[PDB]
Amino acid sequence: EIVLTQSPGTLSLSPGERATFSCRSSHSIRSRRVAWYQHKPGQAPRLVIHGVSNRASGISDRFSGSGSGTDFTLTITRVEPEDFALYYCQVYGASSYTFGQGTKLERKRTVAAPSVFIFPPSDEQLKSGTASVVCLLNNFYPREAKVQWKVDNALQSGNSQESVTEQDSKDSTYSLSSTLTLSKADYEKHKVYACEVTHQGLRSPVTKSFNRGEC
Amino acid sequence: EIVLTQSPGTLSLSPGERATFSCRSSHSIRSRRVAWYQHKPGQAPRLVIHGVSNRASGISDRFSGSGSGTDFTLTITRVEPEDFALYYCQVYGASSYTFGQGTKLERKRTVAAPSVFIFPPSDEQLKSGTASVVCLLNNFYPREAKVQWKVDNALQSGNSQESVTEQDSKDSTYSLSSTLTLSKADYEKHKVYACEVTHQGLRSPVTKSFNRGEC
Amino acid sequence: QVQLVQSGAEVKKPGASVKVSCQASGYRFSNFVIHWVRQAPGQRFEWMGWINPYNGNKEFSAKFQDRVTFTADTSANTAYMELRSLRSADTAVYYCARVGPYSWDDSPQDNYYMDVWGKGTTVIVSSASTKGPSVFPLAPSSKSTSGGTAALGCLVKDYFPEPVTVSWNSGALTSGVHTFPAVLQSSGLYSLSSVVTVPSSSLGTQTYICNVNHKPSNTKVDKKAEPKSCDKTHTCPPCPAPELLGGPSVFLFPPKPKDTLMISRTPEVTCVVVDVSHEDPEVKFNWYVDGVEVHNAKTKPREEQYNSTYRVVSVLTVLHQDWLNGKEYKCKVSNKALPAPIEKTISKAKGQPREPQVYTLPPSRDELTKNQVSLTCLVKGFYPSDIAVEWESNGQPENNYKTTPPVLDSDGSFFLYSKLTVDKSRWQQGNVFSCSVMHEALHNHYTQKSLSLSPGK
Amino acid sequence: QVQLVQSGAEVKKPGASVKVSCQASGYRFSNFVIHWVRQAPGQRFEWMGWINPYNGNKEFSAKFQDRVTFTADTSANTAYMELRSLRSADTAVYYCARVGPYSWDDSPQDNYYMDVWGKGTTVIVSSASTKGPSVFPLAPSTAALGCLVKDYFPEPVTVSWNSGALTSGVHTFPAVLQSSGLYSLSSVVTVPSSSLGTQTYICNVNHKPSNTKVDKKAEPKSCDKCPPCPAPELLGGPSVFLFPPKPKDTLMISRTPEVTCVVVDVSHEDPEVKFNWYVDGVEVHNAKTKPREEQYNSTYRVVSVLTVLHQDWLNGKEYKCKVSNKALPAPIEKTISKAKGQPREPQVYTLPPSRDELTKNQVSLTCLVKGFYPSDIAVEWESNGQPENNYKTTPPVLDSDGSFFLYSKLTVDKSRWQQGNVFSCSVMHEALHNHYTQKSLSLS
Repeated sequence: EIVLTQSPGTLSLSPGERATFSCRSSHSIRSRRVAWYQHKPGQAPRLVIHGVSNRASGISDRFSGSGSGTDFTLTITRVEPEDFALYYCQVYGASSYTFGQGTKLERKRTVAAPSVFIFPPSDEQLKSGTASVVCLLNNFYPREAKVQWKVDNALQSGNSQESVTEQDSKDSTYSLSSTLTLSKADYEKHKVYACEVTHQGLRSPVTKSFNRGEC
Repeated sequence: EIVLTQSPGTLSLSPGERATFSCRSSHSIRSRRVAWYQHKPGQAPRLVIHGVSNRASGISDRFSGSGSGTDFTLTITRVEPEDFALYYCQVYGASSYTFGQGTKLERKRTVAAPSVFIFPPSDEQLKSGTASVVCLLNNFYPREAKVQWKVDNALQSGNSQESVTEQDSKDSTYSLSSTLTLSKADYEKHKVYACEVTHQGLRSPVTKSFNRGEC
Repeated sequence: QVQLVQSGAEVKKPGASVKVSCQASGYRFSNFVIHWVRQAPGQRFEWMGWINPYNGNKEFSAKFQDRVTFTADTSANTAYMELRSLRSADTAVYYCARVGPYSWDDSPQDNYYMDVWGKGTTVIVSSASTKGPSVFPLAPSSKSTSGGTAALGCLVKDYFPEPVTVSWNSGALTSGVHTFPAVLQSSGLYSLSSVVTVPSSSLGTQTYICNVNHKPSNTKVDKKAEPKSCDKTHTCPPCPAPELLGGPSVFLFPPKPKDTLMISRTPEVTCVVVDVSHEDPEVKFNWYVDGVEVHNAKTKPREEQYNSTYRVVSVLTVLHQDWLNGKEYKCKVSNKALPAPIEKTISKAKGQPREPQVYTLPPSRDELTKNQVSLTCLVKGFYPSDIAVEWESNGQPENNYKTTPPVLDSDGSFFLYSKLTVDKSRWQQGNVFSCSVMHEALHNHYTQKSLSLSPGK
Repeated sequence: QVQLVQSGAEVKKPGASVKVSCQASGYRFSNFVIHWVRQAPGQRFEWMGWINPYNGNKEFSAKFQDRVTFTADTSANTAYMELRSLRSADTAVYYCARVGPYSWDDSPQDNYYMDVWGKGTTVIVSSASTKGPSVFPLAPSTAALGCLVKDYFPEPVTVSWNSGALTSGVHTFPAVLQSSGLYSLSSVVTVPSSSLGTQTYICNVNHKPSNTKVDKKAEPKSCDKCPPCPAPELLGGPSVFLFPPKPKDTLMISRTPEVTCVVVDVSHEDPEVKFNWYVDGVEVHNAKTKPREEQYNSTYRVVSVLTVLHQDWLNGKEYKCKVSNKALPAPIEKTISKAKGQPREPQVYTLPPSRDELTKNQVSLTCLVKGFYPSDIAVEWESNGQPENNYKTTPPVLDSDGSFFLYSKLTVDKSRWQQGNVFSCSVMHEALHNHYTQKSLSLS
């Protein structure tokens, strides 16, 4: 089947800059049946370009898609504030309906180091049997950030889950919140509880920690 | 036949004071065969006087016996610390051996309020099938007190037992211990438990309590 | 005004079957085809198939041909999507879009791209029955401020199905807040965390309570994210008040001497109470004048003492005639924690009055070398001891003076000394100072003696 | 030494039988009749009867004439008492008593009283059987903590604390008989609440009759594991008052200063009082107590006097008086020392009589003394090298700047003043140069 690989993963530029999206397919698309879509969280996807190069009704001439054979593009002459969204490409028609993984047009802003806060399990929660150790990363940028846990300097794994916020509407930053979850049994069989944070803004991995029951 | 009645039931004096014990007889004892004995709890009875007035060998000149017909008296000119104990009169000889009921010569000191405490039934006991709540009254004087249990605001009865120690050699005070016996069944039926103490060194009857449960 | 509206979200279990609708308007319904595309969490969009309103012709995706049913209804202008045997993986948003306009220059299907979409409809497929959210505090510890602020929040763990709303301080606190997107747990329950950064200082001052909501289970919760107390049952036991007294105690006080002698002031007899246990703070007073009761008394409010006791006071402003005549007063007080009603009596100190002799004495020569000098007032021969001594100059009252207490003399009368300290200058400027003595055994209960530097200057 | 020793305690069941022995010593066994008397709990002594070792004769009590047997072995200097068909009411201490000496002027049997008794052998009669005790502690809530020895049989039971370590405060209560036929005793021990978490408390209950021996920890309850300034008690008994030395005594080499410890309200019940003095902590034994004094309100006053060294006192040494009395829960302690603070030297000013007073027959000579600290001071008046008589000095009085002042008033006939006689006001205070100063006063 046809496989569509979009590039780049994330495209971050400041308003007014020129944006170009790449969409490569494993097969040539001579039918020129290539389409581009815009999608915003919660809203319905919107058609931008169709038939490789044809603006959909209601699209500013700022948009334009070209390409042929195996490579297709989408470009914004100058990025507007309402453009920041997810952009997908797809080939359609004749039972060949496949989409790209999508490219994220985000807001470009200065590098920002994350403010890492860590919270130990609540006294109450320990009543059930599960321990919820949370670790916050406040308003950082860019998005890529690494989070590692160390219970007694024992690099944990496969027991934590992350979550992230949509680029902040005001300062264009993100916030991540990893979660370490163990049984009240494990939590009370160790002392050191840290959360290692590595970022493009942090010269060295930041480690916020605490110890089993110690105010 | 002969019935001897001693009075008072108790003599509360201070070393150096004069002690007078009375012994009344229903018959006249013309035989003048009256005896007085001293008895210290835990010790063998001693003969103080025989023949109503003759002192027994080794008895202090402080002790003197007198009387005739129906009234006989034992008197200690000046009490000494080791004079405190029970004292009994008696008629003897010729099938006529009968004792008086006894007069207790106790050491008198200044009123002393009791330190009322109340204990909870040890858990280990509850699970067994019974429950005991003990109310301790410590180092008081005089001897007589009044411990009235209050089961969850109720005039309890017939299921508790007292027990008083012998006047202390040093502080000259008594200490009582009333035990409340009730099965765990009835124990786990009422919320709070009280113990009222009516001593003389307490114008306002004290009642120390504890709320049934954990802490 | 071409628009497409789909059904509402739904929640089925592993084995059930969902049927989403799609109603359009603004365009000729049977003049366009409808596509059905889904997108599961973290997955790419999936085309399921398409159905044609004009002839009910529909093409299926190999992955859904065996399980989908596209059924249109031109009369209602609605396209239906029906999926069955729904397993977990089938969880996602299912959209429906209309083909584009069949232009003139395009060949068959050149227009089969998703022209207009719907807002899709979410469909959760799991075996987790509705539950309620858990509210645990993500409270800040005493970390280092260095050069920053603090952060706290709430954890909304173990609930189903989502969503959940979170707010801080009933919509008062918004800025700095960050409610994180749900995270499905291996347990089949969504997890959540809402946090907020706020100035480190405000911690102990401001109140922060997150409001949690989860409509599916009609649950609501408001928890106060309070900083974890640094005290582990810090040792120091409950019920810290004493109880070894025959109940509270009472003490009475008589009026001040001058007050009884001079008119400018009214007589006041005070009855104070202390050792008033917190178990029984209620106190009541009674006043008897020579036995005859009176209620014209006034009781000041109660105050707290160092060792857990109260200080209640009843001030019965008495009369000059009464007091001076020898009227006997009594303050009876009763407290529940008290065995018997404590009552005390008070009255003027009786005795054969003796007239006081007043004498002023100037500074000793030797003291004249100092910057301040002592003006002395000797009062002797008086009885009883109740007396009042005051100093004045030029119609005004002096401030700086101290009077010894009455002292019993060789003959049973009392004598005392009052020392007025004044700057040497005032003394030398010739000012005239006078010692006023108020006593019962004085004509009009008042006498005065002056003192000033010898004529000279 | 006449010895009457009887056999150990017995434990029989209803209907059973018991036989008590009694071995005589220190006298010719066969020259004295031997009585048998019993005393049931809460009952009067009961005479059972006697046997005459000399001739084997016996006398019985109508109440015991059927089931008792008095036997005696002359060779064995022992008498025996045999009681059968034991009931519950037969539970008591069984005594063996010997008659007194018989002399020619006694009438037959005038000596048949109980001259010498034995310690008595206790016989328990019940249906129940040997059982072990149930140790159930009485944890804390000064605080007292103890143990509970429930349902056991038969007595006795030995309870100890920390293996005989803890004695003071321990109260092993007499047992009680529960209708179940078992005994229940409870031993307690008031202990300083300050050791609730620093000390280990366990009772050592032993029940030899059943070979039971259970030790149990008496530790606080898990509700919590900061001393401001707790206030003292007042059982309303003795009261101590420690007084400082007479100021004059502390400043003259010819006087001997002493701190005085006075104890008031010393009960007639317990007048004995024990005194313990301490100079800066070290105990001293030079104190001397005076004979007690009978107070008008039926109580005693006891005074202890401790002489002190002039320098010790002026240098600020603390003097502690420790008073002890049987009626006192804990002994009372009182300490005193000269006031602390910069010494301030006094100013002395003499003031002549007010002109107005000169009309009277007696005039007032005045001595103002001010600016001194401490308040300890001594003021005197003299003339022609001799001590005057007629004067009173007010007590020290606190002035505006923190020091004290006082006035002394000397009274003399207007005559002596008029005659031009010279008077002096003497003052002795530590802060004065050489501790002494004078100021003259006279007419003209």
